[PDB]
Amino acid sequence: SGFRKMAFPSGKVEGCMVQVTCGTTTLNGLWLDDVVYCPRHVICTSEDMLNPNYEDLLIRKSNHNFLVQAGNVQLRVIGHSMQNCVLKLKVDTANPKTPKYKFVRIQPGQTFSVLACYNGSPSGVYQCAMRPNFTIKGSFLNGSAGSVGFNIDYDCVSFCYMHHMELPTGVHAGTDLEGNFYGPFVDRQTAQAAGTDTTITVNVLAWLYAAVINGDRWFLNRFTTTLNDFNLVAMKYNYEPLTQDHVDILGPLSAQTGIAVLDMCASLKELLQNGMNGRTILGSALLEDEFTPFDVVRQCS
Amino acid sequence: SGFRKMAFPSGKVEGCMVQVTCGTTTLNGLWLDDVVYCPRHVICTSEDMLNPNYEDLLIRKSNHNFLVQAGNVQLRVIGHSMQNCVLKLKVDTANPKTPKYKFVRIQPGQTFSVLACYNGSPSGVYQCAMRPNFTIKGSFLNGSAGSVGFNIDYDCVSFCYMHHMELPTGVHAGTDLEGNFYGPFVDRQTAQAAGTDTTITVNVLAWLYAAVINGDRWFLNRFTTTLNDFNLVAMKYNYEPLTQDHVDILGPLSAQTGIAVLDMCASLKELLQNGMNGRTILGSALLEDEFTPFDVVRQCS
Amino acid sequence: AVKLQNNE
Amino acid sequence: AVKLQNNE
Repeated sequence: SGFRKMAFPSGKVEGCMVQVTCGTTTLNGLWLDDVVYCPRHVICTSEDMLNPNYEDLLIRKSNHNFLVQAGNVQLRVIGHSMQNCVLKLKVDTANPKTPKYKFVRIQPGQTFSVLACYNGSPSGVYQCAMRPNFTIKGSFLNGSAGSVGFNIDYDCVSFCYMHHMELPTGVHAGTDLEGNFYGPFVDRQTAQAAGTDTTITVNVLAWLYAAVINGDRWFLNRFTTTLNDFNLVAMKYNYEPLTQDHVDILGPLSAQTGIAVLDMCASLKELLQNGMNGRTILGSALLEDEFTPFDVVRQCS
Repeated sequence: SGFRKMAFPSGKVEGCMVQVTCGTTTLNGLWLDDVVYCPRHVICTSEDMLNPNYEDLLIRKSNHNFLVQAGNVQLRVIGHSMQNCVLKLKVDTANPKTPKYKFVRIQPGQTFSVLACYNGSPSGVYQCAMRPNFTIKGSFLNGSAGSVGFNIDYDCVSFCYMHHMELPTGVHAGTDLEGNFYGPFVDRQTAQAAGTDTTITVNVLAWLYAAVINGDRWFLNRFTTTLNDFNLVAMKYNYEPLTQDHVDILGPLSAQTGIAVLDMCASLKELLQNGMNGRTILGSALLEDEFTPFDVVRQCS
Repeated sequence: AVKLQNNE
Repeated sequence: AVKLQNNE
């Protein structure tokens, strides 16, 4: 028992991480088979970051301009391309450590593990959700661009996120591995703001189920509510609407605990209307929304 | 910026993890050079776990009784020994993936990363503190014994924890890699309880510094307090005394932020006496005590 | 009431 | 005010 924010083991991703340098600009790249993927703003100079014309910059570069370090081993670039906001740097040497992998784009409300790196060297691993407003609330300093987010299924690494940049509010923005940004953002050092965020209701309910599985029962009650009457309360507190498909996804957890989904919603309503009154749930005094139903089933089962 | 509970990258430890089976009892082992380390209760039968005589059980075993799987590869046991509460199973094959490593015993209040495994297979990685009462509040199910906790320094893995068992309160207990338990516990399925826990004050202060580094300033004030007058308040709220050496360790963070340590203590006193009044710090409505000063410097720097 | 966390 | 998080 116990419930912690748990990342996937990061070994398979650590062996893919390289350093990429253009002149005095450096960041991380992802080395799979004979291609290194990295954020395209590695070709910007310090003063060309307010509105880079990435087509200029790339046509004026040559292969020998790209320094790729895989630890101590320098890697020879033998081809370069741009794909949306990432570069694909072809290299002569295929990565012997390439795991089986997929490029997937994730949905807001889904979680993934982040391997934060600096100068091609893994620094730490932690768990993130994609927020309804397409930002992530990560932990990233200068040098972290090119760090990737991922999920692991049996032996398959599904890469879903490459880090690019920090917004002024302190949250983070990036692309899928195909170079298309999550959310309405661009890779330029301009004023950009996220839309207003909401709370991921299905996740809060899943975390309430994790709590009940771990012995926290004080917020339970015997009232039930209807789906529409719960959504009226949700909208009032800036939670996203709950759908019938959310109720279905919660089925396994409703079955294991014997607490019907709409019964749990009555508890949630009460917590939103009343607060927690100095008690806690799974070591938190706020409602946590960064565990999916899958994440709960994964730990508690 | 941003502040998350971050584990160390786990690749170097993943390549050491094996499965160990005695009859119908199975758990995880740690394979370094030509030795597999694992919890000794792997030699208990289901009905011999209320008061096993581990000397009986071990003398009645032979090498061929120990099934060690390193993935698909079965490993031959060619010698077995007991060291306090762990077994050292000598094997014929040295682990080619053995990293540079150390066995260290940690102090209450220090943190480490846990690679949770089942049946020799890594399942997840997360960050834990050793509580003042020598328990850890982990996330562990049946099959997790033999999972290890560790810190990483440059290339060196310092193993500090091997998991053995869950207490009735839901918290976790184990040994150092030398087999000596943390805290007043034994590897038997009897009634055992931890002593009363306290809050790790130096960690709470370090986390307040992380908050200020990340822009959270609302709890600051201009009062100062003396070391003795703060400790009077600490003891009232079940926090551990703060020492001069804690003040010194906090020096780098006091310097970076320009908030003197005893000034921060005045803020802490206020938070303990008044609560947070619906505001939050680094996404928490409670005071977090599981980040060391080192952990803060590591992320924010 | 302690549970040693081997399996099966 | 966005910061691209390369280094140097």
